[PDB]
Amino acid sequence: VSIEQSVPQAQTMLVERHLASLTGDEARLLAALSDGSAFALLTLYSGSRFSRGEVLYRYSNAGRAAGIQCNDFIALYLNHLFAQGLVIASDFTESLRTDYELCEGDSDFRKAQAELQIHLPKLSIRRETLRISPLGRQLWTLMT
Amino acid sequence: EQSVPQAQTMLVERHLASLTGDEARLLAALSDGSAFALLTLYSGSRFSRGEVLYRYSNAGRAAGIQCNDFIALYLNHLFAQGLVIASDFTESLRTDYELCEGDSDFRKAQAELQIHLPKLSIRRETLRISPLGRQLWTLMTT
Amino acid sequence: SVPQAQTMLVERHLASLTGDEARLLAALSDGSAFALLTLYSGSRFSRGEVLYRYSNAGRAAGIQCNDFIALYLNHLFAQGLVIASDFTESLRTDYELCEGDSDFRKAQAELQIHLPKLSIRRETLRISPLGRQLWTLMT
Repeated sequence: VSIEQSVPQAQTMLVERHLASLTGDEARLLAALSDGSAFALLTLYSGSRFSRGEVLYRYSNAGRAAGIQCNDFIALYLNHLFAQGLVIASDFTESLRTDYELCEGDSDFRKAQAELQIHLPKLSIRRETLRISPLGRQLWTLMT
Repeated sequence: EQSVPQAQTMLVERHLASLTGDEARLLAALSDGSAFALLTLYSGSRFSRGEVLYRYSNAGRAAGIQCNDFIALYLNHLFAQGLVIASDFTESLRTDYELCEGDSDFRKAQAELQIHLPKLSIRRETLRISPLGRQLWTLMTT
Repeated sequence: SVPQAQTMLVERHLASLTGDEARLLAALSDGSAFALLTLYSGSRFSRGEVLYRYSNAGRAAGIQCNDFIALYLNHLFAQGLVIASDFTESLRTDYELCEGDSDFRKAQAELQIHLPKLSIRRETLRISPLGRQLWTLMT
């Protein structure tokens, strides 16, 4: 028998694996989403608005309010938060119009879009809304 | 500089090392060839499903799950790690899909999601080990 | 001085990216494009999600263990570091070759049992903007 050091509970493993493993910037983004706040999201889809196909790239200005260190990595951060099931995308929010415009004007986003258009000629921007997912909320609650 | 044995160890580690007891047991069951009921919530309707928003299974004791509270989290992880697939509806899982659809946690997740995604749809699916899951299992058991 | 946030991100990948995946990213970062076969769900009521991907980038990319190509592709796509574009006429022979490879046909046969409308898409593997950015950070 060897139990002096404790094997962690499922709960603990879940929060270590999905939240403690986040980079500080990712964690700050999730924090900003945790009270239900919604942010502007631009999603690049492989096809046009009459046949969207798959999600290729995501961009937001939520990093600014969230206080992230390196806003240059926002698309990388969002890819991870989505891949991990921690956030969701929903439809356009009229009140975020100004934010979409700020995002669409960003030079890094425009660069990414131009790279993707070379080979995906029908690529389209879709204005969406970023929120915490049920799974992200469940994990957040376990952690707190 | 990385050797082949180190690549293999890194692959096994990165996909399999963080599993809970429940997940390790479920994956073992799936590696035997067993399949279980899966209920998936999609952001769009049946002709344009969009993105996966939530997955639920009543796998329970038969799959070795102690903590039914975390089944959506476990499925989320196992899919993210490429370890499992969702195949089509299986008739023989009929009564399990009914159990899933009745479940309280499932229904709550659905209602939350519906607030902001009103075209949301439910699909009955079948959870099985993926080809990558099978390869990794074998690499791991060497 | 490198920003903290950059170090954290780079370290994540240094701990999880294999030599072979690193070499594959590098080949792609040059602008190289490879044959990709994608098995996906062919039911009109599914999202048509990817079930398996295969390529013969192989020696071209400097892959030491071609046994692991499907695992590498799964990881590179999950991490958003590569994209799949349309069929490239130039790669026709490569597509024919991939379609006949053992590992591909085995995965295909496994999946076919349970996914009778299993479909195959011939596509082209390229780096994504995220892949360019990360690979630049890491190098």
